[PDB]
Amino acid sequence: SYVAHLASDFGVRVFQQVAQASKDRNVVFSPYGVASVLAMLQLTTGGETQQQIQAAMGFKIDDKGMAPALRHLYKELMWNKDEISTTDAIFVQRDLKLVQGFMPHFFRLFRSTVKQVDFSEVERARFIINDWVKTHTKGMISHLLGTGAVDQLTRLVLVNALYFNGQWKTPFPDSSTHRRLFHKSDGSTVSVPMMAQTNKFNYTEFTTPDGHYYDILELPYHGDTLSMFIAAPYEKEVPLSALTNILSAQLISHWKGNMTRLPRLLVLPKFSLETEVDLRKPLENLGMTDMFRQFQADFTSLSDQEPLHVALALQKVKIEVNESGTVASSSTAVIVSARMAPEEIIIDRPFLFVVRHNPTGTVLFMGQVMEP
Amino acid sequence: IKGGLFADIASHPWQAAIFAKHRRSPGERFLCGGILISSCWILSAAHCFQERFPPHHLTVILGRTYRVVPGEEEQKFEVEKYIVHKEFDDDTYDNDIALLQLKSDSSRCAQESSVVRTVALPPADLQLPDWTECELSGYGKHEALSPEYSERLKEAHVRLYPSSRCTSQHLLQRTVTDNMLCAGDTRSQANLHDACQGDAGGPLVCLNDGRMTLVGIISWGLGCGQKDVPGVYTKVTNYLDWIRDNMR
Repeated sequence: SYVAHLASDFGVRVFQQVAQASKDRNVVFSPYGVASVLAMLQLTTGGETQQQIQAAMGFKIDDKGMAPALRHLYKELMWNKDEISTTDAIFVQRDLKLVQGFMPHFFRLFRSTVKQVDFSEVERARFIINDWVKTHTKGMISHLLGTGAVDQLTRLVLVNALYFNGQWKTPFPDSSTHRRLFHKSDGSTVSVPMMAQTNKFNYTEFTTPDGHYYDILELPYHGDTLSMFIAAPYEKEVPLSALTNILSAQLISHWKGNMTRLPRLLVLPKFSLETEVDLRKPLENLGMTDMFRQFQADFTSLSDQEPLHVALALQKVKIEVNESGTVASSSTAVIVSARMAPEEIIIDRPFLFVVRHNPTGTVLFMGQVMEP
Repeated sequence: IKGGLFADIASHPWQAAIFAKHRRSPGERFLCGGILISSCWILSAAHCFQERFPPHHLTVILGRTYRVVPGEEEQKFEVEKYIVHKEFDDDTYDNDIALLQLKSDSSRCAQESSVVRTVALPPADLQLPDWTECELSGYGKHEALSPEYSERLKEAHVRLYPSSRCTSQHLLQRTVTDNMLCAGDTRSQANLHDACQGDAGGPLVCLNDGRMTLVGIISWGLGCGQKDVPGVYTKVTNYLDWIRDNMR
């Protein structure tokens, strides 16, 4: 399990770069997605390009123990009740010189395969790519906005995408979702729909190394397997940049520790975000410029006939947050059931959400919520 | 309080408030309602203190009509200690009752007036007939969906559901025990009378021998104010030997 808390540590640093560049945007990002693909591209690298990403992740894959660990994540995480869509996709030209003793080596360690496509037919390339995503994201992500940069010169491209919905151990009432005033970072107050529940929640108050006090809250999914955390400062003027720039995997593991089950009145806004990130910039911001230099890509572990390069590297995430879908006010969760006046926790400030596989600590999702 | 109308604290001079201080901010927040049984002792609901507030965090307010706006003959106290029932179920809300004590100099806290006086305790032999109309009071939310709480005391009247209609089956399978008590509005024309979020620890007073006597303490209910879905209360008559044995 030493890969779980380590691979997720990588994806968080592939988020600090994304958030500081969105400055103030509805960002959604999967730390597991960027990690599950970089370790795959790790097998196809050598020289500095291998070290450029092995020093950023902090481990190797060809070494014992850490290669079959990705299979067990991809196997255990798919726990599931039709919610997630984990898929990896590397695209390349057809009829290229592969090393003798490599294609066996890739299929064995990942329980996955390489996806053979055609770049000469730029038209049918955008279809096979998007329909490999249409069938691997449960149809919730079909059209793409990065396939336009595809030409005949483009030779290698990496993709990763996931769709996330969610049940609740104690679902919000569809009947209590009221209009409310959500405060945006710039100062605008938008009429945003918000749901509200009155149950016992896992709450903890943690403070920054700067003197900034947080409301941290946990909401459980079915089987208590997956859970999403919501973090927001006490006052408004404290930006998410303060929270975001100090994220770490152990910071989530400790937040799960200092939580007590308190009776609280939650108010949380619905949201449905979609984000396509150009990972070329954050990865070149994490010490991996040797991957994209039009003729500089030390891929001697895979490419015996040269040259070759990594053209584009993106990720699309689409996260909808509602009450389990259209399951509706099925009377297992009524609004009150206890006539006390709880303390109110209102999420009217900007906030960041974090998705974690608690039985493994794997951080599945993350992102800023600036305006629903 | 769903249904009914606003109240004057003289109509229910036994009704009190409870305020727990913001753990982080300064100042009080509204917690639960209370019923003044002794001059220095009040009854409330147990689950109002599941988050174990220290006694110097609680402040009881007697003789006050509005929630935050103080009164002319009002009396304000600071809780010295409170007694939650030992075997209280923080999961089925059984044994939902808590005994609060007021702090004073010389063993006397409240003094009788037109807005403040104690309420009579029920006899252990009290079994009122079914569908008896009784009044309840509180500062809680109006509907189950109202955003904020009430800025003034509201009174409403409800009838006693019989023991047959007061079963776990009739309340979405939830546990209902003989320490509980059912009550709701049984009309056929909407806005039925029932307690709501913010009245826990409040009174359910009925007329016994021409005497308004405390019968039930507002506990829970799949509210607020539903048709043929009664509210659940704490059967006070079973804890007289808990009231009496304590507070010494």
